[PDB]
Amino acid sequence: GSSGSSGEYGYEDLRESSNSLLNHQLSEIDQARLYSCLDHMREVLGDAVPDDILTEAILKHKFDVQKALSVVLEQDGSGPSSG
Repeated sequence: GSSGSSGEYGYEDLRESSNSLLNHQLSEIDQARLYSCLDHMREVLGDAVPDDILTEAILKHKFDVQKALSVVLEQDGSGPSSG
């Protein structure tokens, strides 16, 4: 957390995501949130929609189902319009 990776230069050195797996694993905290969120949006879109889609949406608003949904909804609703 504290004193880790910051600044432009730093990133450069790092060169691409140092570790993917780790990142993926995500911090237990976030994870609990992601899952606690995904699950939700899951029972909604998850029905047919996969996880990634939802997962992204979440990361699309740094964990914000309320938004991820409002967006995940307008995303599909976009198709059917006008008449």
